[PDB]
Amino acid sequence: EVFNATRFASVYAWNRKRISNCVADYSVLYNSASFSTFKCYGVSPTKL
Amino acid sequence: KNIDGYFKIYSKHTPINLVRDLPQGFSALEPLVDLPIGINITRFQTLL
Amino acid sequence: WNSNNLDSKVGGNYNYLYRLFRKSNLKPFERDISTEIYQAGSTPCNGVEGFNCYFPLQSYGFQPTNGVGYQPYRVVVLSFELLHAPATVCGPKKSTN
Repeated sequence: EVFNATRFASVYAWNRKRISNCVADYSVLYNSASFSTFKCYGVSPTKL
Repeated sequence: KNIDGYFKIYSKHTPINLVRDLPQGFSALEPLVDLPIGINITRFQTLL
Repeated sequence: WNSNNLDSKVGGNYNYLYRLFRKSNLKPFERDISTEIYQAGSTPCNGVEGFNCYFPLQSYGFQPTNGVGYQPYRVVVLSFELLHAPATVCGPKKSTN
């Protein structure tokens, strides 16, 4: 729902989602071949 | 050879009468002088 | 030793940089004078810096108006070997009987 939904919010009041007690896999978000820009600062995109 | 930047040269002359198929003879190699430069060598080439 | 007038310049210091982000670790008894850009995943920068290109050679910023922890320190490392090669820097003494 945070990626594919009916509509989103604005910048003055944006959606704040917390991920807790759930395993996450960032491997699917890298080989999607559908994103325009993938800026990931601080940590390397392949060693996170 | 190159250990700790030191250059080692082992030269020894041995008379033989042959063009190929080096014999099974034994001959030691004695050094002449140590060259302590202290650099790294990764490539070499002979001159004709 | 701390240098207060040798390397402490008012207009900063840009001649001395230190590697922070590069993946290639310098092994002992080695040297690397390559100035490249750190690559983070895709887009190998290596000098075409841009999208996902970090500057590894961070600057010090030596200034005389900073604290003791930010002043430049000239460090000299003197290495040698023992029981490995004949001594030549010994400063030979006199020959006795």
